Amino acid sequence: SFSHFLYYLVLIVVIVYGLYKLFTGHGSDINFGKFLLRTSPYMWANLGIALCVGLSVVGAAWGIFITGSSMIGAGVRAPRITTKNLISIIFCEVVAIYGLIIAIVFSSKLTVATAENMYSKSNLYTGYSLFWAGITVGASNLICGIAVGITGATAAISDAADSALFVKILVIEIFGSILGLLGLIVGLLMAGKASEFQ
Amino acid sequence: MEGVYFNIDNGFIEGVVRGYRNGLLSNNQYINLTQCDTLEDLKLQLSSTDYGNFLSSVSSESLTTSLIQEYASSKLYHEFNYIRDQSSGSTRKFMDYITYGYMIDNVALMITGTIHDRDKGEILQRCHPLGWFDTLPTLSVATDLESLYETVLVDTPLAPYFKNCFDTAEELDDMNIEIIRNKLYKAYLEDFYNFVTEEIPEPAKECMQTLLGFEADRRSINIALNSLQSSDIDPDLKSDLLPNIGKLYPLATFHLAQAQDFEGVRAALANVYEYRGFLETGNLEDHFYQLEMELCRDAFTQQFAISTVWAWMKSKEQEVRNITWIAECIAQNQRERINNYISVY
Amino acid sequence: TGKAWCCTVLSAFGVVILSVIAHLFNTNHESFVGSINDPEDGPAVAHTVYLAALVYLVFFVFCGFQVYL
Amino acid sequence: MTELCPVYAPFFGAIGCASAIIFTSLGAAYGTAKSGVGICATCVLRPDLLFKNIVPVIMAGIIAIYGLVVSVLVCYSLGQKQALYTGFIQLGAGLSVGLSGLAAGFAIGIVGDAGVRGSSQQPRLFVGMILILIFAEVLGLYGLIVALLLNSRATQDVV
Amino acid sequence: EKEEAIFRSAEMALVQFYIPQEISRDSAYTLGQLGLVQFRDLNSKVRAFQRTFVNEIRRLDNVERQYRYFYSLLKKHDIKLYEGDTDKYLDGSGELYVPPSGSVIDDYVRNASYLEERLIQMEDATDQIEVQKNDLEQYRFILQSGDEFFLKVNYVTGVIARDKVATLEQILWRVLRGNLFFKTVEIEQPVYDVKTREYKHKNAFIVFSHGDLIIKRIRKIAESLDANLYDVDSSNEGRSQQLAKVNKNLSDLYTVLKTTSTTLESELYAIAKELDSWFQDVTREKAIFEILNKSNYDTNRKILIAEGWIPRDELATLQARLGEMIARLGIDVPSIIQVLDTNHTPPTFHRTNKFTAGFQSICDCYGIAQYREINAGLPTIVTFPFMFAIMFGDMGHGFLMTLAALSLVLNEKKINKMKRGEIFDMAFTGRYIILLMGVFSMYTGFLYNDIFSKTMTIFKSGWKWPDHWKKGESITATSVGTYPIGLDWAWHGTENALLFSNSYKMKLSILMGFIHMTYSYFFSLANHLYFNSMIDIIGNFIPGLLFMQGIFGYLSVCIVYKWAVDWVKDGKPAPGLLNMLINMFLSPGTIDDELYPHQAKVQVFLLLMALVCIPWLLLVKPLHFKFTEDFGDIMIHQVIHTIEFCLNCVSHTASYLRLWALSLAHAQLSSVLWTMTIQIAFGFRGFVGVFMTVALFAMWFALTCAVLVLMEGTSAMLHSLRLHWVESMSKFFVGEGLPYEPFAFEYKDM
Ligand SMILES: CO/C1=C\C(C)=C\[C@@H](C)[C@@H](O)[C@H](C)C/C(C)=C/C=C/[C@H](OC)[C@@H]([C@@H](C)[C@@H](O)[C@H](C)[C@@]2(O)C[C@@H](O)[C@H](C)[C@@H](C(C)C)O2)OC1=O
Repeated sequence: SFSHFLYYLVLIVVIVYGLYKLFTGHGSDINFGKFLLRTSPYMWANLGIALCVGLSVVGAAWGIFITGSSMIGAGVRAPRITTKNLISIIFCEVVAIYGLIIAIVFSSKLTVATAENMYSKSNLYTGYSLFWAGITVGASNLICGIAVGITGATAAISDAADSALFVKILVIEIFGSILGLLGLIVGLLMAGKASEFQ
Repeated sequence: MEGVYFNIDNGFIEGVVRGYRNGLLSNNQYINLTQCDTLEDLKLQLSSTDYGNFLSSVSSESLTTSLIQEYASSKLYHEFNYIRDQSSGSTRKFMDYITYGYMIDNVALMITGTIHDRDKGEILQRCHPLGWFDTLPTLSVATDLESLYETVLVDTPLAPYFKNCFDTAEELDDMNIEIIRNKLYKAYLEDFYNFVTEEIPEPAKECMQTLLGFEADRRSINIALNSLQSSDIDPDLKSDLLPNIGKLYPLATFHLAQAQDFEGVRAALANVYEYRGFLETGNLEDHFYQLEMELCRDAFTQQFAISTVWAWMKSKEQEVRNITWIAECIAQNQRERINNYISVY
Repeated sequence: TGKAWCCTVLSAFGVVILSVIAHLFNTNHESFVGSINDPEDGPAVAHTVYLAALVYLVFFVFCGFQVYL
Repeated sequence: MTELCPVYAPFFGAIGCASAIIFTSLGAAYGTAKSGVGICATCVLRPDLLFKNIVPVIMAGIIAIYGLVVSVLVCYSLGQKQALYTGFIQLGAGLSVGLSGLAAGFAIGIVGDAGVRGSSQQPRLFVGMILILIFAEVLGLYGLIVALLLNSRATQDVV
Repeated sequence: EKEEAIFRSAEMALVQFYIPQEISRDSAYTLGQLGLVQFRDLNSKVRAFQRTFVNEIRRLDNVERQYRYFYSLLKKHDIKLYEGDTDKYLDGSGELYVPPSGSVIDDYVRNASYLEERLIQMEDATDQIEVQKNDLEQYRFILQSGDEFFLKVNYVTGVIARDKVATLEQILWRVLRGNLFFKTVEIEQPVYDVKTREYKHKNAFIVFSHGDLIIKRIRKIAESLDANLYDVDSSNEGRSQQLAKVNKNLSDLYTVLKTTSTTLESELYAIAKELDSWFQDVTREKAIFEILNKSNYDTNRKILIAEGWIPRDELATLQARLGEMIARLGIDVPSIIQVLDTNHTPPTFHRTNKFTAGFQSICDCYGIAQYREINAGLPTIVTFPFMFAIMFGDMGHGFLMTLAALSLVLNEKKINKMKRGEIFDMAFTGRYIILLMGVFSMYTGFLYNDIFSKTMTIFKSGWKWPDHWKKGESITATSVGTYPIGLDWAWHGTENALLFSNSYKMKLSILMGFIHMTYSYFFSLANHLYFNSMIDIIGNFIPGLLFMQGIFGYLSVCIVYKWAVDWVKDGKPAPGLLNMLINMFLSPGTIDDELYPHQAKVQVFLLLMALVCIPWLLLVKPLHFKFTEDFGDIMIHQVIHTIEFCLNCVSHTASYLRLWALSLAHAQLSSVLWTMTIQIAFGFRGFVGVFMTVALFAMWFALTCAVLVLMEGTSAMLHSLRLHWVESMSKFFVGEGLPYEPFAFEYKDM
C-alpha cells in the first residue's frame, strides 16, 4: 500500500531526524514550546472555529445521507415513513446547529490585539482554548451525527416494517444526540474563561 | 464501522431490499392462501398481499398454476434485476456472483435437454432467466465439452470455473454433464467465497461466509447421495466435486469422499451436529430448506449488511415455490399436504 | 411563443428596474454614488442606463407586438 | 514586514479564497455526478421525470454559489500589507465554507441519487427527497454563514 | 347550516344503512353520488374471496381488464381515445343522475367479452400476417444485396439482430477456428417484430463453409440465436429469379395485410368513440359493489347493513337525498337511516376553501389530525408564509414572487379548466400560499430595507454623519433619532453593518420562535380543555409551560429588556445575554453584568422552577394513572416524552436561528449578485457600456429568478415547512388520525 509506505517513511524520517538532533547535542532545537509560543493565537482561534463548524457540518451531512438513503429505500414500499422519520434528519442537523452556535460564540471573541501584547498569557490562553474547544465541538458533533444517522437509518428501516419500532429506536437516537449536546456543553465550558484577544 | 460507509453506495439498495423482505408473505397470509377454493380465489387473495395486481391481465380461464408460477418468478426476477441495476461496484459484483449460480444450472439444463432432445420451447421456458449469457440458446446444439468450453464457456463469466474438467472423456453424457455441473459450481463457490472474504465487508463478510458454507455443505451432501446410487464414482475424484469452503471441509469432506454407504455418509457428517439430524429422520430437502430459511432470517437481523440481498432472494424464491405448491394443490384439490410449506416470517 | 413571452417579461422588468436605477443615478442617490468605490460621474451612468432601458423598451415593444399577433 | 503584518499573511487569505471555491466545487461535482448517475438511471424507465428529478443537481450547484460568494468577499480584504489577523480570518472563513460545502455536496449527491432512484418507483418520495436535500443544503448554508461572520471581522480595528 | 370546520375537524356521526337488496344498487349509486359517506368495513372479519359480492366484483374486474387490453390495442395501433362526457355524471357535487340499469351493465359485459374475442382473433391474424411479411421482407433484402456480398450448400446467409451480430460473429469464429468468412451488412430501416412487440435493428449476415456436418453445425448455431435463415440460388441469375418470385407474393400479402388492417382499425376507431364512457360506467359499477362488499348481510332477512362516517352537518342532506331516491324508485322501505353512537374513531375532515386547501395539504402531508383536534392548517396560513418571509426578506424578490403567484391567482379559472402537470398542479393548488409568501416577503423586505439587495431611503435616518471628513477616513455616525419603519438605511454599506444586522436577526429569530412556540403550546391547552383532560393540563402543560417560560421565555424577556435600556446613557455595562444564559446553568448565582436588580435571585428561582417541573412532568401523570402492566408502559412513555421535551426545548430554540441564517444568506447572495452583475456595468460607458449594461442586467435577472426568487425561495419555503412540522406541530399535533376518504365518484383516467 502506498499510504502505508508513506506513513512508515514519515515515521522513519521523524525518528532519524529526532535521533540526529538529540545525539549531536541539539535535542532542544526541536522545541514544541517555542512553536506554540511563537505561533499566532489568531491561527489557533480561526482554525478552531473553522474546524468546529466544518466537522459539525460534516457529521450532520454524514448522518443526513445515512438516514436519507435508508428512508428513501424503505419508502418505496412504505412512503408514509418519510414524514415520521424526518425527526432523524432533525437530530442529524441539530449538531450542525450546535457547531454554528459554537462558531458564533467563538467569533464573538475575535478581537484585534496590540503588537506588544500579541503573545501575552491571556492571548495565548484564548488561542489555545478556542482551538481546542472548536476541535472538541467539531469532533463531538461529527461523532454524534454519524451515530444519529446510523440510528435513524435503523429506525427508518425498522418502522417501515412496523410503526411501533420508531417509538423504541427514538430513545437510542436521543441517546446519540445527548453526545452532541455534551460536546457543546464542554466546548462552552473550555472557552468560558477565555477572554477576547487584547 | 458497519454502517458508516455502507449507505454511501448501498443505502438505497438495503432499504428497498428490506422493504421487499417486509413484503414477504407471513404465516397468516400463507394460511389464507391455503383456505382458497380455486385459482381465481388464490389470485384475488394474492391481490391483497404485496404481489399487487400481477395477475390482473391474466383471464380467469388462462389462470393456471404454471402461469401463476411464471408471473411470480417474473416479478421476483424483475425486482432482482432492478436492485442490481441500481447498484455498482462491490454490490454489482455480488449480484453478478449471485446470478452465476443460476447461470450454471441453466447451462446444465440446456445441455441435458440437448442430449435428451427435448422440446426447444419448454427447454427455454424451464431455464432460469436470471442466469442468461448471450450464447445460452446455443447450448441446445453444442455437445462436446471441449467445443462447449471453447465456443461458449470462455465467453461467459463461467470461464474461470472450468479448469480441471479436461481430464474426463471428450464424449459427453448424462454422467459427464452432472460431474461437469458439480465441478463448475464448486469452482464458482470457491471464487465467490474468496470474493466475499476479500471485497465484501463486515458483517456481511462473516454472514455470507456462513451462508456459503451452508450452501457448500448442502450441495456436498446432495452430490454424495446422488453419487452413492452410482457405481462409477471414484473416492478421490469426488473431492473435485464436493466444495471445499463449507463447514464440512476438510475432515468431513474427506470422510464423505471416502464414504460409500448411507451409514458411511452419516458417520462422515457426524463431525457437524446440525447436519446429523437431517439424515437421522424426516425429509432431507425439507430440513435443508428450513435451515436455509432460518439462516436467512438470522441474516436479516444484521443491519448495513449486503447479505440481506441473498437472504431476500432465497426467501422469496422459497415464497414463489410455496405459492406454486399451494396453487397446484388447489387446482388438483389434493389438500392433504397443502400445509407443507416452509415459512419463517 | 414561449420565448416571446419570456423576452417580453424580461424586457418589461428591464424597462422598470433600469429606469429606476438611472433615475437614482441622475439624482445622485446615496446608495448608488455615495461611496468612493461607486462611480464618480452620476449623470454619465444615468445616461448609459437610460440608453440601456431604451434598448430594453425596443425589445419589449417588439416582443409584445409579436405576442399580440 | 511588520510584526502585526508579516509577508506571509497574504498567503492565508489567498489560500482561503482558493479553498472556498475548491472544496465547494469538489462537493458540488460529487453531488452533480451522483445525481446525474441517478437521473440517467431512472430516465431509461421513466423519461417523464427527467426534468422533475434534476433538482439534486441544482441544489448541488448552489454549494458552488456559496463558495464563489465567499471567494469574492474574501478578495475584498486581500492585500500585500494585511495583518496576520486578517489573513487567518480569511483562511478560517474559506476553510469553514469549503469543508461545509464539501460535506453538503456529498450529502446532496448521495441523498439525491437515492431519491431519484426511489421516486420513479414511488412518486410520494419526491417530497421526502426534496426535504432531505434541503436539510443537506442548509449545512453548506451554515458554513456560508460562519464564513460571513468571520469576514465581518476581517478589516475592523485592524492596523 | 353546515359547520365551517376549519378550526377543528367536522363533527361526525356513525350512520347505519338498512338497505334491502331490491334497491341496494340504487342506494349505492346515490351514496356514491353524494360523496359524503366514508363506509366502515363491517365485513372485515371474513377473509377475501368469500364476501357477499365477490363474483360480481370479479366480473367487473374482468371487464376492466378487457377494457385495459382494448386501450393497449388503441395505443399500439396509434389511435386517439375520445374522452367521455364528464358533465353527464357531473363528476362531483350532491346532484343525482339517472344511473345505468343492470341490463346495461350485463350488455356491457357481454359486448366486452365478445368483442375481446373478436379483437384477439383479428390481432392474432394480423400478427401472423405481419411476421410472415417481415420474413419475406428480410428475404427480399438479402436477395437485394450486392454481388460482392456473396463472393469471398456453401453458406448460411440470413438475418440477425445487431444486438447479437457480434456474438454470432465471435462464436462462429471459435466454432470454425480460423476459417471464418463472416460478411455482414445492415438493414437501415428499423425492423418491427410481433414476438416482442418492439422494433429491433437487424443485420444480414453470410458465412462461407463447405463441410456438411460443419454447415449443419453453423446453421443450427445461427438458428439458435433468433436468426431467420434463408436460401439463395448462389447465382446472379438465380438471385434475380428468386427476387422475381418475391415482390409478387409480397404484393398479395400487402393487399391482405391492408384489408385486415383497415378492418381492425375500423373496429378500434369504433371502440375509441365509446371506450371512455364504458370504462367510467364499469369503474362506477365495480366501486359500488366494492362498497356494498363491506356490509353485514343478513341471510335470513333481505337487508344489507352498512355503516358509514358522514359528518353531522350533511346528515339531513343525505336523508333528503335518500328520500328523493325512494320517491324516484317508488319502493316503500322502513327507516333506512339510523344514527349510531359508538366508541370508534371518527375521520378527520376539515372543510377547505380554495384559499386554505394548500395550507391544509401542507399540514396533512405531515400527518392527519385527531377527530376534533386543533387544526394546524389554520395558523399555518399566516405563520408559514411569514416565517418564509423572515428567511426570505426582500421587497424586490418578494415582488417577483407576488407577481408569479398573482399570474396563477387571477388566471386560476383557465388553469383549473386545463390539464396541469406534476410541477404545474403543484404551485397552482398553492397559488394562494405563494401569494401570501410574496406579500409577507415584501413586508419583511420593507422592514429590512432590502430592495434587490439595495436600500430605500424613504424616511429620515436616525444616524447623522460627521460635519466634515477627509476622503477615506473611517467615520462613525451619531444617533439623532430612531427609524420609524424598518432597519435604518444609514446601515447600508457600513463596515459594522453585519455586526448590527446579525444581532438584530438572531434576536428576531429567537423572539419570533418563542412566540410561535408558545402560541403552538397553547393549542395543547385548547385540546386538553376541549377533551376534558384536566390531568393532561396538570401534568404536561403547566410543567412544560413553566419550563419554557423560565428557561426560554426569560431569554426573550431579557432580549426585549436589553433593547429598552439606554446602557450608554445609564452608565451600566451592556450585559451579554448569551453569556448570561450560559451562566444561568453552568454557574448558578454568578452574574458578571447586572441586567436588572436582583438578577441572580430571579435566575436561580427560574432554574429551580425548571428543575422542579422536570420531575413534575415526568412523574405526576404516571402517579395519577397509578392512583386513579399498563403502569410500566405509561411510566416509560412519560419518561420518553419528558426527555424528548427537554432536549427539543434547546434544540428547537437553537434551530429557530435558521431564520436569521437564511435571511443573512439571502441578503449576502443578493448583494454579491448585484456586485458581480450590475455594479460592473456602471463603470462602462458608451455603446459598449450600453451593450454590457443590457447583457449584465439580463444575466442578473436570470440568476435572480433562477436561484434567489425560485430556489432560495424554495429552501426558505421548505425550512418553514420543517419549522412547522417539527418545531410547531410537535407542540400540539397528536396526529395518527383517520383521513376522510368518502365514497365519491371521480373521473378515473385510463
Ligand atoms: C442552463 O442553465 C440552467 C441551469 C444552470 C447552469 C444554472 C447555474 C446558474 C448553476 O450553476 C446554479 C448554481 C444552479 C441554478 C440557478 C439552477 C437553476 C436552473 C434552472 O431552473 C430554474 C434550469 C431550468 C430552466 C431547467 O433545468 C429545466 C428546464 C426546468 O425548468 C424543468 C422544470 O420541470 C423544473 C420544475 C425546473 C426546476 C427543477 C428548477 O427546471 O435552467 C438550466 O437548465
